[PDB]
Amino acid sequence: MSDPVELLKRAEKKGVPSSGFMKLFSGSDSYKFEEAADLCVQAATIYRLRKELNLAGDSFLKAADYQKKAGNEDEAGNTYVEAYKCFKSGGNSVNAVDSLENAIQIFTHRGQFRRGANFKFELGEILENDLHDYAKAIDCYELAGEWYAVALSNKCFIKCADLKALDGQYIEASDIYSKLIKSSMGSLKDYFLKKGLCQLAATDAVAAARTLQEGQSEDPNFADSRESNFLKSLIDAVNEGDSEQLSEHCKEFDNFMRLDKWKITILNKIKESIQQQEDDLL
Amino acid sequence: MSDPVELLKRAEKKGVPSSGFMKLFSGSDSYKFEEAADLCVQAATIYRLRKELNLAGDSFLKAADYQKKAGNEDEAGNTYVEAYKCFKSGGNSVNAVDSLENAIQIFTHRGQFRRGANFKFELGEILENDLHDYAKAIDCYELAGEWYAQDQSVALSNKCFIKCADLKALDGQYIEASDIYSKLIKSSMGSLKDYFLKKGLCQLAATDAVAAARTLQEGQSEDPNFADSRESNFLKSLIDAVNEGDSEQLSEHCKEFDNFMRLDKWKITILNKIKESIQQQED
Amino acid sequence: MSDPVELLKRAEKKGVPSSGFMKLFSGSDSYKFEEAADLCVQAATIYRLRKELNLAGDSFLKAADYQKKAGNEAGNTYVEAYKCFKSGGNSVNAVDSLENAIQIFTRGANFKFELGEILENDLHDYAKAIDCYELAGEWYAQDQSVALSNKCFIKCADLKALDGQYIEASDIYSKLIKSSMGNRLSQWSLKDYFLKKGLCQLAATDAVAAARTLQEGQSEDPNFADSRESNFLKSLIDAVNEGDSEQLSEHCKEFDNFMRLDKWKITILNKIKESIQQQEDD
Amino acid sequence: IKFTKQSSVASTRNTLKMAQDAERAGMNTLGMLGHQSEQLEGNLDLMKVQNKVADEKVAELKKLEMELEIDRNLDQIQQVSNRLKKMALTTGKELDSQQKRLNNIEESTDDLDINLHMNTNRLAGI
Amino acid sequence: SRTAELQAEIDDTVGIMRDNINKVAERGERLTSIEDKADNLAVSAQGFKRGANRVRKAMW
Amino acid sequence: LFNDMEELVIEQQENVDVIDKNVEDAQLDVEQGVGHTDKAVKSAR
Repeated sequence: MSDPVELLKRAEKKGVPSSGFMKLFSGSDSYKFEEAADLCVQAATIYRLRKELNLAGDSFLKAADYQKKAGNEDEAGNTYVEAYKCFKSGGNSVNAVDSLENAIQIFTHRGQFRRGANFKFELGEILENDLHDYAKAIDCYELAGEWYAVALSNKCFIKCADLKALDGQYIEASDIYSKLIKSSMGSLKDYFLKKGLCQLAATDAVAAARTLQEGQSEDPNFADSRESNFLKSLIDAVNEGDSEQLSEHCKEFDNFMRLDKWKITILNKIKESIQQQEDDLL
Repeated sequence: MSDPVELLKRAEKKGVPSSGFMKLFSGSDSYKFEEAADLCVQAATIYRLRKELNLAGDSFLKAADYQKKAGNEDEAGNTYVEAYKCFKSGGNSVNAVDSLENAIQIFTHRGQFRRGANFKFELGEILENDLHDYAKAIDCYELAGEWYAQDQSVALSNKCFIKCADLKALDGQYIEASDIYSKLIKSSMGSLKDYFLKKGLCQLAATDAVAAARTLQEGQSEDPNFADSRESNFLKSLIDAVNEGDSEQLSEHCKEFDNFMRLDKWKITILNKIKESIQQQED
Repeated sequence: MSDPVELLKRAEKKGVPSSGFMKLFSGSDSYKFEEAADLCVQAATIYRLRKELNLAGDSFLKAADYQKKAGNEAGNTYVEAYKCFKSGGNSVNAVDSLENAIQIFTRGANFKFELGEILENDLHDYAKAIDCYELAGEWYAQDQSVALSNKCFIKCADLKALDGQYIEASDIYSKLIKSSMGNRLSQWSLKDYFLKKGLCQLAATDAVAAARTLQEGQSEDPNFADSRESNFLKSLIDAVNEGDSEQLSEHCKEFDNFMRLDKWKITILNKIKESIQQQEDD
Repeated sequence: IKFTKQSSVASTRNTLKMAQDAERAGMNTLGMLGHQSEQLEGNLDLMKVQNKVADEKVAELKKLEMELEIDRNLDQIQQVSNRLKKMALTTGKELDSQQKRLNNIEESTDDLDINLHMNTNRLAGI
Repeated sequence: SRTAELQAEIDDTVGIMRDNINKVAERGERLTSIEDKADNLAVSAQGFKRGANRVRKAMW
Repeated sequence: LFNDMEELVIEQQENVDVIDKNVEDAQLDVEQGVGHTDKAVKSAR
């Protein structure tokens, strides 16, 4: 097998654009860039065969850059996707994020907004789990959902609303939950609940009651659902300012339907808001 | 980022076909149209990124027209789908309808009646909800169901026919709605429980109580499930009420039916016209 | 729109192979056949747009023949011929088109199952339908598609039992039982399978084999042991053993009262009762 | 007492009927999903190989009593539900697997089309 | 207790089926996508066949 | 719920059919094309 380092050196040698007098006799530089990209791809496949995933990703990145210089944007985007794949497999989240960004830009510029949305969702996943950059993940999910906008957009909006509510943006999360409810009208059972919870995290008990009434009147399944009773109980508890009653209702709800960390955080902030109200009582 | 207006101007400049003497030395105009379409697509993506959805839709439309001039009909159809897509997101229902029409024509002309049917169903939805053009929605749904049937897709044709029959019954065409319900019953034999009911209701909106009784008997004898269903009893009660001309009895039966199974606006309209037909009979 | 008749005439004119001296200067005839096939496809799409489904099917058939002569698409065109002939009510031409498409593909199993359906319902050629179903099931088994092969074998066994071939139908039911054993999804199918098998064995005057099948089903599948089908099969076996046709009729009515019988069972039990009558003649 | 029991009997009869309808529904869906799974990759693999060959050839070219009934109904409905949820679960697994395979096929097809485009362009160059 | 267990099992199965129903929506969309790229692929394959044939004739 | 599940799958049956068809034709036109490039290379040498 050829030495990947020698192939990369040859690609770099061929990747130098024609300059000065030579430009008047040398044809289009696109062919040189194409050859350099092919050499980089060969060296990088050799790296991948050796499980040196990060070097292979760097070599795909160089090949993608050369392809961009050659005008073959689609091949550059595919090579960037390969860079993202091998960087993610290699544990290099930052380079994977960068590769996904270039691929997304290339795809969006070429009218492939579908590919852009898929890779934006993957980028948001990488940001949320690997890098913990929750704001960028929210942006990626929102954008992916917008381009997707029923089911994929609904998934992206679920992720966006979840992160936004966990990030202190309860009103925006509730708005996204309303959008999800409207798109899914005619997940809803939970949506209503979650929305109300967010409205209750924002201390807007009236909005939570309005959401509960809308869900009860619009969706017969939600009206008789345990989620509706739990939301009504939470609304009543916040209205009476009985934090212990809210805790009892949460335990009762957990006993039949297990709560998730999102709900834990929302209700914890709600209880701390009751404590803050108790501070305002003095 | 490049100025979308400048890109559109460049596309328009390149989109001029070769004329006169220049045509003898200039190659095929297809490449110029392709370049103009690419420039329009770039400008339009920039616009969409700016959330100017209507301008982006107009630019996809220009790109699709240039692609048509270039002979790339499939790319034109995809771009038209993009025009419809962004117009619908932008609230411009008319331009969305137009884009769907060009895309549907392109797809049908290329043998992709499936894409045509999907987009015809979407067009009918747009007409029914956004523009309230119920006749065109009925036509779109009927055509989409027919093409889906030609593809052996029983369920989508059944969905399209449900929509078509619903709109037709709401539009005063009870006999045609009942015929479509019969088609749905035949395709679905082996939704039915309701179909029979709905069909009978339509036949009762047309004052043809005998046909409603025939439909009830056919449903009872053919589908054991429908025979013991509450829908069968309700239809029989309605048939009896129309036969005796007791409008109050029909209202009582409707309330009883609502108490256990909630009625929908379609049924409300059918039974209201039936009661008003009893009032006309009273005249 | 172009005249489909003129297009077909042009296709026929172009479809003439080069002969004699001209063959020494004319290139490969494949291109002429391809052009004729394209012209036929255009004329046929025009026919389809006019709802003249039979003419469109004939034109697809001509295009498929030309494609075969060109070495290519002919089978797919045959599939289109089958589609439009079936929509046009011409079952014979649909059968022919499915046969050519099946031969080309050998997809063959799917179109063989469709062909068997056409034979059974439209043309009532039950023997050919049985052959098609058996072959389709065998090929599906060769692809490890257990459920499709099981469906084809259900159809084959049903037709074979209705056709007087009780032993073969019972063998196919045994194959179905063996393939569906251990699968939680097909439990009920098994519950019926055993019954049907026994019924076939009882239609063949083979009461001992029916008892063996009942015992095997009871011991192997706990669900079948307590199922109403097992009790009904045992009652039928006892009735045939005592030669009490009226008792068999009473058991059939009791079975119908809780679980409706189907025409297949009606025929099997009618032949069984007529066999008791034949024994009474004896 | 009798009227309530009769209403309960009618309710359970309809519930059993509905459950069987569902059982008739889950099984055909599973059959078709199995069929579509078989339909769904080999041709794409062959095309990948043929595109490799095309790449190298093009490159070279360029170089060149009533209660009892109620209980029975209950029993039946339970059995139904049981294997109806088995069906449901496997069908969900099926959905999942098929969608992964779908993504895969899509990627492969796109790649092959790009390859073909490239080949034709380079052939035009030759 | 038997009827309550039956109700619980039925609810769980409805849960599974709506989830499965959300996956099949994703699957139908994906299939429309793969029928859009496969059409493109067929067109491109025919174009490649024709182009290769034209080059075959050129070299000859 | 099961009912719509069997309705979406009937719909998806159309999609699977055409996809299978288009991909086979494509693999059929790629093989012929490769044959043509082979003969072209044989001549160009």
